[PDB]
Amino acid sequence: DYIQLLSEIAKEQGFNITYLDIDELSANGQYQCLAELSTSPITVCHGSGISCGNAQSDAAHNALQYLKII
Amino acid sequence: DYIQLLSEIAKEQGFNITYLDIDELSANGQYQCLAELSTSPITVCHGSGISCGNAQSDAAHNALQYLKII
Repeated sequence: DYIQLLSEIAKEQGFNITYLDIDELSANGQYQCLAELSTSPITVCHGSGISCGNAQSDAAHNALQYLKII
Repeated sequence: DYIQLLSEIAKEQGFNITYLDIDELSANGQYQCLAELSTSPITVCHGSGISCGNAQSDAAHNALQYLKII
């Protein structure tokens, strides 16, 4: 998965990623995921969670894609 | 009107958010929006939608969600 790609780079660069599902109201299922970058400034990326683990992939893909564009 | 609601609460607390939507990409795939806090410490929020307007709604809605999780 995309998370595996970031994790490999994280250990080499000494980075840390915090993935969390739903803000707090998981009972109603928001169908979204949120990731927070601990090493760099606090940045929050949103996941879609349209599939089994699409949310995690969308957040990692968005970060990697964003870095490429800049 | 998620954006309109955010505008009212933001002014009530004196908080402001600078939205920067990338003109790149096309409606074919999905739009993207970057939310950066200027009065608040530097944090960039990634949002997305299927058509021009949906991404703005998710990006704006995520701001309220980040308060619940943090």
